[PDB]
Order: sequence, then C-alpha cells, then structure tokens
Amino acid sequence: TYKIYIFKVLKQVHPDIGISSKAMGIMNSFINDIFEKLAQESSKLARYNKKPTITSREIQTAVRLVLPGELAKHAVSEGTKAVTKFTS
Amino acid sequence: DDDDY
Amino acid sequence: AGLQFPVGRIARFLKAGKYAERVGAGAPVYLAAVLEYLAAEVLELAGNAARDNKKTRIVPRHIQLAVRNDEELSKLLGDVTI
Repeated sequence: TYKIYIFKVLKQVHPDIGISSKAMGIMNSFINDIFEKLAQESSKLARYNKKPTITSREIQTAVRLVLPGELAKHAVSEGTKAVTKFTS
Repeated sequence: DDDDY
Repeated sequence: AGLQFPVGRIARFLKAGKYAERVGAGAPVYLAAVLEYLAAEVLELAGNAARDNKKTRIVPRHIQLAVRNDEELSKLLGDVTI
C-alpha cells in the first residue's frame, strides 16, 4: 500500500493540509493503476529479449508511451535524476 | 462519514 | 535517490507476476520516482482546491476537481466519481 508514502508527500507539498480516509483511498487507487499500466507496458517492451529484463530503459519508454506528453517529460526527468543520485 | 486517514 | 516512495517491493512484485525474469537495479528507483512525481502533482492540485474552498483537509471532491481541471491528469487518470 502507498498510503503512508502518499501521506509523507502530501506533508512536503501542503504541510498544513490533511486528507480524508476516502480521498486517500482514491490517491492509492491512482498510484496502483499507474504502477500496473507502467509494469504491463515495460513487460511488453522486455518481451522482445530472451531472459526478459526490465531496466530503467524499459521503464523510461513505458513512461513516454503511457503518460500524457508534459507529465511524461517531467516524470522522465524525475526518473533520470533519481537513478543519477542512486548511481553516483 | 469520512474520518481522517 | 532523494525519494519518499519505496524502491524495495518493486523487483519482487515484477518477478512474482512474471512481468520479467530479471529486473535491473535502476528500474525500481526510476519507477518509484515517477509514481512519487504523479502523487505529488495530484496532491498539490487537490490541496490547492481544499485551500481555495477554505478547507484544512482534502476530500474526494477536491481530487475530482483537481483531476477534472487538468487536461493531462483527466487523460491519465480518467473520471473521478464522488
């Protein structure tokens, strides 16, 4: 469940604003739905190779295909920064 | 009714 | 990686569903950062709607308003009911 991680992010963006049980259920359904869309898409992309392998390249493509264009562009940049910070 | 998370 | 979202469960979930036989170490980091980005976008807009309506908490109505007024979120997420 992403609810605790959604809560932590809510408190960085709106320190002084809370969230109802029903609203948090909606946020958590959004995140699960996107996860599955990106996972399914990355699964097709990786299906080309034997030993199907999902790397940051498959995720990056999956993001550029599934997300609307301006969301995709910001998400790709976020994805890239996080792998650069992890790597270095 | 919709209590705080 | 800077993130609040969890990198750990992703590789295990992908293997256990046979989404792939192998997962690179960058893939879960990338994916968690993307999910965190989208949560932050929705929350920021939902919270703005709460504040604009003089509320101190986000309720379903605020998320519905946030998604409905945003062309890309409406496309990605679909309709929000109640």
